[PDB]
Amino acid sequence: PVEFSRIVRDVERLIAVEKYSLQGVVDGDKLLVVGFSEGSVNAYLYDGGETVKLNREPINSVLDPHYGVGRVILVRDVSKGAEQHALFKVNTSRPGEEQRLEAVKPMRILSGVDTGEAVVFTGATEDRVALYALDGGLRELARLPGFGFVSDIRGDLIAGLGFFGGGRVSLFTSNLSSGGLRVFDSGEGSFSSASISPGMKVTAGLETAREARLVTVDPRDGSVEDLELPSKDFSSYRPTAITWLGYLPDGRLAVVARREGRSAVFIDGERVEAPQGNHGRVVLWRGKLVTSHTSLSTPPRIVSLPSGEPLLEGGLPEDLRRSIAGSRLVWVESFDGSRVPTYVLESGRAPTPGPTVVLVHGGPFAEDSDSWDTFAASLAAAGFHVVMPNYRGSTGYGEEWRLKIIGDPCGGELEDVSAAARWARESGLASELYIMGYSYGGYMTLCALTMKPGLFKAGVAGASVVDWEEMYELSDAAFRNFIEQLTGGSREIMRSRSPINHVDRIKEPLALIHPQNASRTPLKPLLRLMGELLARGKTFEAHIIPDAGHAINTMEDAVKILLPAVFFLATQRERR
Amino acid sequence: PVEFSRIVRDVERLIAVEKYSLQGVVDGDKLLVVGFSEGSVNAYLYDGGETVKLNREPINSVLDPHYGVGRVILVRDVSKGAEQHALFKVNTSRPGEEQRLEAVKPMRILSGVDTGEAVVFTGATEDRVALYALDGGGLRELARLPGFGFVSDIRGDLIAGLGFFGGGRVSLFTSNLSSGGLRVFDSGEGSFSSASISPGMKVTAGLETAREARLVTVDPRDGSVEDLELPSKDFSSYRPTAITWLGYLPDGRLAVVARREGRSAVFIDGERVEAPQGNHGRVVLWRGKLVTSHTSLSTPPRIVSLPSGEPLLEGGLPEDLRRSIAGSRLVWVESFDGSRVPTYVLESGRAPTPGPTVVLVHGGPFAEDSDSWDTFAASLAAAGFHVVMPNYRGSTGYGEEWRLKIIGDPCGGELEDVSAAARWARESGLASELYIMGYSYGGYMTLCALTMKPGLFKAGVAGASVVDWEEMYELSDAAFRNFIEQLTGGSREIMRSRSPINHVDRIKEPLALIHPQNASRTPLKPLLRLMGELLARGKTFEAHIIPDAGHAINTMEDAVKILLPAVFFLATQRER
Ligand SMILES: [Cl-]
Repeated sequence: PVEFSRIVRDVERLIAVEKYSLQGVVDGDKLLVVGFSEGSVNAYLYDGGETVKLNREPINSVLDPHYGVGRVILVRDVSKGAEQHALFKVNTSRPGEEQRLEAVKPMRILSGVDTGEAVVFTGATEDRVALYALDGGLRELARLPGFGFVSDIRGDLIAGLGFFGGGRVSLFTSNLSSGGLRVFDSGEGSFSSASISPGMKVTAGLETAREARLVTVDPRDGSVEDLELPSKDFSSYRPTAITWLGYLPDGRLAVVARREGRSAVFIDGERVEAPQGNHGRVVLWRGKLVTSHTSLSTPPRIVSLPSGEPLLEGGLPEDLRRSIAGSRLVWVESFDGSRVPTYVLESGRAPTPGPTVVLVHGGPFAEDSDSWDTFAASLAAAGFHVVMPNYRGSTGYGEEWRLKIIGDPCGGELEDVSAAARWARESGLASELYIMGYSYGGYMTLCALTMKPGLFKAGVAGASVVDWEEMYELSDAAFRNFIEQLTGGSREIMRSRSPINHVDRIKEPLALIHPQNASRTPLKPLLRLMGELLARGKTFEAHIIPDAGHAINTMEDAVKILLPAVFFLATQRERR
Repeated sequence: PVEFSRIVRDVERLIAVEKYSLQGVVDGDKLLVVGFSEGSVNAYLYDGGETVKLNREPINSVLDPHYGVGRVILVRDVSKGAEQHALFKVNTSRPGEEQRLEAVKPMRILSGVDTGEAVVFTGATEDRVALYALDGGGLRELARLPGFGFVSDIRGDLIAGLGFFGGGRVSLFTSNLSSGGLRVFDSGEGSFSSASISPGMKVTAGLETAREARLVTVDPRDGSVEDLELPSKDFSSYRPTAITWLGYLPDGRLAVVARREGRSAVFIDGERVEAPQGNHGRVVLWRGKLVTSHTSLSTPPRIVSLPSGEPLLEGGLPEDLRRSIAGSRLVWVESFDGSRVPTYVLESGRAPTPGPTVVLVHGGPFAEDSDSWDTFAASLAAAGFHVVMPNYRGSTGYGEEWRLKIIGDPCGGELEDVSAAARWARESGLASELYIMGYSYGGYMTLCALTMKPGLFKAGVAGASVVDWEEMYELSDAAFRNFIEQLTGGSREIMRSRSPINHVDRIKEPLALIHPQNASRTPLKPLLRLMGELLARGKTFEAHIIPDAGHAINTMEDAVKILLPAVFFLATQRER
């Protein structure tokens, strides 16, 4: 008999843990860290093993400080839950006292750095996106041709990143005193990060269709060339993504790069030991390195390097923490000999072999990595091993692997998902196999239960795609484009790869979780799918909920969209 | 912000409390009680202080013992909840040791009584219902019955019982233990409800009518009936409408438990004995004193000593939860036509006065809200809601006239009654906000109220609701179709105009639908169409469609499926 209250209690703890993020170093060597709990945000000083809350009421975020500045600039929603924001200054010697910056009209704050003498940010208004600087008074440094974000300032030079068309992130620069704008593209791909050398070049991370590298950009003559670093651990790591980079007050370049779902920290190209997982920015604090850290078993936290010992971390009970027994990355051989990179979270509450869920990510253009995942942790806590396959279409493994999905939905990617199920059983992890996913994952659950009955014992399909053909006609102009690219632009492909048209072949119980009022995950198709299931003798359950929303941060969100899935699987587990 | 885990925890305690029932006196003057917890049944000797568990693995029930027998006959499902039972003997001197009564083929055991020497019972096989006897000489069919039948008492060779032998009433039957046969008597006034055999070997039965109930003696030889005069007149003055149970105690005095207006009363030889307010079960003489079982809207079933009302056996609820369910009373609500609607109220110790109140409408419609333990009402009170339970016209328990007013007027008079109770809630100063919630005919009432009377309730929960009468006929079985034509007068104008699917436009409040996926008498197709109408007409709702909803809530799983969605939804509306 399922332990309903124990599951709810555990899920709540998992939702409620403080998660931390690192923002910089202010005042007299204090960490500026942001703390989240159920997506309520607050800003804190950390030094000498104590914290002090900077804000009063919750905020949205904080603008990046230069090292040492004696104030923090809070960013907060003007009306309740809206896209509009106000800016509020807090002196780090007077924590809790907020002065609104009346010179900023309410607007959508996109990014910002505070030099201590000027606050430079990007915002979007009814009509436009701009680069502002505030001190003098307010000032428009440049109108931007699209959403854009400030990466760093040094002296007068300002460096940033922008979605200015072409399908790729451009680098831009401005000047603090003379304003103006200058945009740099890379044919190869996208700029992902930027910081300004002491020699007044812009060091940037360039992601490509294969591997990432560091370029140097001379802002005055437009010239680019590759940056060679004294130590070569960085080029030898062969990264596919560059999360963040920045020059430290001593002059050294800190870089955090990624490969295969995890990241690594470099200083002037030299690797520095960090706990396994994913990292955020790196700062120099009291002479040592500090960074944030997350993983499939660790909510986001602030650790020191290279000991990896935490400074600030959320609390979980030890049984519950033991229930998440370890995660490895494994490469699963699929139908065509391609290897599917797949994260596995083993559960401390299941035997080996034991109950396993293939938890299929959404998108499809997204990535299962070694980062904290509420769903995965909740399943582990409920006695399920969790298998997370990066099916073709996923991001994080190069452009080639992402593009194989184009024109073959419910084709190659499904074989990948399937290959992971099979690997689960054959390695002797899995005794029983279940499938569960939201968005494109829901679609995969529906495809698997129709195109491959007998593989999974039951499935959970949330926010699933049901019929591609129908979904176009009841869709907006932008999403419609998306659907035609993904389907090659053919009715035979949209019809044959929609699982509503294959409902007859189902032989396993299905759980449907769906929003009642999302325009891009529409209800009318689901109604029809339920009609087909009823009319054809198939057994299922359904939960239709308003304001499903985007992600899960609060316990309410979990009760609506996560607990039905976990309860259904726990119940099926006793039907063996 | 809703306290989800506190609700789940409270509800689980409420589902899990041992609920007691009294069966008889066995052994050396020990009580035989059966205990229910999470739909698990066990049998116990109580003899002052500690209980002793007679069975091993759970059971389904026990057959009724004569005073003093030194054994107990357990009845248990032989298969996985098929209605296939075997009988098991336990000597009272040696609890936990079972001997299976192998002479009896597995069959549906409907009832039994054990004299110490013979075990006499009825059961239902593939083809028939019979009356069996089992002694040292083997098993014998005494009589095959014309319908479902139940043994009530034995004395010497004379067996009395009760049976659904047609004519839309319950008949009295007798047999002989030695020579079998069958005799069947019935009344043009109504139904027999209970039987016991007098010292002189006449059958005393309780006869329920279109109005008031009375005690009769039947001479099983002439078929001659007459009224039983008792020596105290309390019983006739009490003017009962139902007789739950009656029995002759070892001293020859007649105990009778009788009901009027949602509550019952104990009588010994006509004389009323003081008892805790609510409803009571059988009555016995234990160690020279009176003992009976007791339940109310604020007390789970328990064993109590009379006349003090001190509890002998009773389940522990924690103190906070205990206080949340703060007392019930009965009130008479004036309705649209001057008729008074008898209405139970359970106030919450977690609500102010005035405060959030749910009008919790009973199913049926031929059923009754009495002062008896109700998991739904108790959960709502635990979650901070006052609960109003109105016996709308159509209800049973208040005479045949009040039950028949619903015939040909669904979503008519009865709805005004439900509505009247809402209004009384506010006007008396109980309610600050009003909600409606019901299952079966109660779901229909929620749907009717939200369409025919928007602005009255702030939100509603409609579970297992009737949606469209017209459609429900065409997809219903022969017996249920009859029911629908009676209830609707046999007119298409009435079936169409009183189905709330046809009035979906007038809804202005949030609706929660809970519904089974695979119940043939609460079919899904209509609900799917109702959702279509709500989507297509801008209306906001949630829905939960669950397989195997089943009939009642006994296990925590049942509550998770069908109760928690309601409570959670109502708690959320209470903040918005
Ligand atoms: Cl804190």
